Amino acid sequence: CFATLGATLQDSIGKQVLVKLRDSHEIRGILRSFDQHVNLLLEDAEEIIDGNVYKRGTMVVRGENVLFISPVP
Amino acid sequence: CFATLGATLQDSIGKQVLVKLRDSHEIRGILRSFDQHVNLLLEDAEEIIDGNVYKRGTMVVRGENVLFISPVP
Amino acid sequence: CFATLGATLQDSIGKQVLVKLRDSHEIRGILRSFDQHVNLLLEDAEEIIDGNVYKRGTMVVRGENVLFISPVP
Amino acid sequence: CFATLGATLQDSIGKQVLVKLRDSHEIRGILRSFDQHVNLLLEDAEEIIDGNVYKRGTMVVRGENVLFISPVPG
Amino acid sequence: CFATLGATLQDSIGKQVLVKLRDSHEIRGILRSFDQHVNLLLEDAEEIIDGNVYKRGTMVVRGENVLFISPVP
Amino acid sequence: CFATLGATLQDSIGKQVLVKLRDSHEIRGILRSFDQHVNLLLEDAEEIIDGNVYKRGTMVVRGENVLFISPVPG
Amino acid sequence: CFATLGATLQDSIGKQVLVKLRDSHEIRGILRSFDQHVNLLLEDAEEIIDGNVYKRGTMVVRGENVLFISPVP
Ligand SMILES: O=c1ccn([C@@H]2O[C@H](CO)[C@@H](O)[C@H]2O)c(=O)[nH]1
Ligand SMILES: O=c1ccn([C@@H]2O[C@H](CO)[C@@H](O)[C@H]2O)c(=O)[nH]1
Ligand SMILES: O=c1ccn([C@@H]2O[C@H](CO)[C@@H](O)[C@H]2O)c(=O)[nH]1
Ligand SMILES: O=c1ccn([C@@H]2O[C@H](CO)[C@@H](O)[C@H]2O)c(=O)[nH]1
Ligand SMILES: O=c1ccn([C@@H]2O[C@H](CO)[C@@H](O)[C@H]2O)c(=O)[nH]1
Ligand SMILES: O=c1ccn([C@@H]2O[C@H](CO)[C@@H](O)[C@H]2O)c(=O)[nH]1
Ligand SMILES: O=c1ccn([C@@H]2O[C@H](CO)[C@@H](O)[C@H]2O)c(=O)[nH]1
Repeated sequence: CFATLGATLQDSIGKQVLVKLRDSHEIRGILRSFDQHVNLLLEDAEEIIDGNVYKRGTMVVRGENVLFISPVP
Repeated sequence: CFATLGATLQDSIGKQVLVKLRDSHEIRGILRSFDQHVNLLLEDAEEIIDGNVYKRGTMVVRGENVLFISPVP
Repeated sequence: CFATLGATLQDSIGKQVLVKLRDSHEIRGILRSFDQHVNLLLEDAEEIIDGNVYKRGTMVVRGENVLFISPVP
Repeated sequence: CFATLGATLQDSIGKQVLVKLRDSHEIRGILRSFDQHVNLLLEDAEEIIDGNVYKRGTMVVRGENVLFISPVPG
Repeated sequence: CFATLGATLQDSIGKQVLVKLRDSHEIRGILRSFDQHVNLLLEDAEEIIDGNVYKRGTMVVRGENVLFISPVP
Repeated sequence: CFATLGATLQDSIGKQVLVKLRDSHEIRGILRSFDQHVNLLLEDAEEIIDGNVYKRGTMVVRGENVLFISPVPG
Repeated sequence: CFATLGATLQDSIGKQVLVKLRDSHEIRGILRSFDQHVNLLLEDAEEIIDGNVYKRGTMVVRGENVLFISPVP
């Protein structure tokens, strides 16, 4: 009787997640924190660009451009 | 005497749906939860990219970037 | 002495309509329901992509990306 | 002492207008109705795509994605 | 002790201006009216597209897509 | 104990600034005025298009499409 | 029991940060200030365009077009 998206992100704290953003951006990282707007705090994050992988470390991601968030299987 | 879009989504719970997003993204998965902004929780989700299928598993999709959702026939 | 766009959509219930969206999407389907934000419920819908036609069936379309809706003559 | 954009649209009722939208869309038709958000109802509308004309008839256009509306001189 | 953007546009009434919009649109015309949202009423307007010049005459432009407005020297 | 972005802009009045906008636009001009929404008034402005400079003069820029503002060094 | 994104940014004051924006813009600089909307004040900022570095100095970045902010490791 309530949406479970929030419960899902809470369950993802500490897990690696795949995040895709507007303008064809693809990021992977450990989800450490997030808010109701889907703004995210990732650690050990990395960008995947045309097969290249660039480690970034800590990353704050604005929710407005997030397409989806998926815990890596 | 009321729009039936929400009713359609409720009826799609547990069914596979095709979801297209901004920037030509195409995703398929089992609809498990959603809210009034069309934010979605999908299970057994996959992206269709250039004819290939990438399995992702659990996926939270932001409604703001959703173009359409269609239960797979 | 009032805009007649809503009356036009009401009159299009049950008719086939052409809908184009942001990012060059073109869809055709039977309009079954809609709301004041132009969110739409289509049945027997199909996507037209580069000459290809993909049948989808039931489709919920977010009005925010809708460019136009035109009852098929 | 007030903007006249609204009066211009009122004056275009019944006239053909050229309308361009986001993502390079170009449409023409007779303006039959409009609101303050620039949502439009066109009759005898047609899309101009790569120099070719596609007749659509009645068309509801969302103002959110309109760039400009220009009554056709004629 | 106040922003002077509004004053500038007021001073441009009756002048020819260059207006550039989202998606690479470039327009020239005489500014006849405007509002606080930068919506514009132009007369004797023309579009400049890849070297082509198409005369349009009267044009109502939505401020939301305006990039800049520059009265022509 | 407060953001200093507005103070930076205030300090930029009279200086030439580089402004880049959505859709790859690059502009330069003297910052003369601005508001809390980052709408800008530029004088002696110019666009840089494909390496070439096009002088425009006075220009009103909408903050919504602004990516960044940077006073030109030296 | 609260999101830690804001605290991450506070901790990054005086640090080198990598910032990516809409339309494929990539910027590097020292974070000097910021607000709740992710508008940023950067110093010794530079743009990375096609693999080359363009030094810009002081830069105010609008949060609305920011994709992510990542403190350089
Ligand atoms: O698209 C999304 C993804 C996640 N959530 C989270 O799920 C809860 C829904 O009420 C919120 O706390 C929020 O953090 C949303 O609301 N929307
Ligand atoms: O595009 C859509 C899909 C669904 N709904 C339904 O309408 C309510 C909108 O807030 C929600 O509860 C949802 O079920 C919409 O309005 N728009
Ligand atoms: O694009 C549209 C279509 C319809 N409506 C309104 O929604 C109602 C639908 O019956 C009408 O009264 C009409 O004013 C809009 O505001 N915008
Ligand atoms: O871009 C435009 C075009 C027209 N109007 C007119 O101004 C009024 C604003 O509420 C409406 O009645 C409408 O006709 C605008 O405000 N903005
Ligand atoms: O950057 C801008 C552009 C326009 N305006 C509004 O547009 C009108 C321009 O003369 C003014 O009344 C003002 O309210 C602004 O506030 N900021
Ligand atoms: O991007 C910006 C620029 C300025 N300001 C604030 O808005 C006021 C404009 O005069 C200033 O005091 C400043 O703190 C912002 O919030 N964001
Ligand atoms: O993405 C972000 C980054 C920071 N903040 C908050 O906005 C304030 C800016 O000073 C901080 O206290 C911080 O908690 C957010 O809400 N979202």
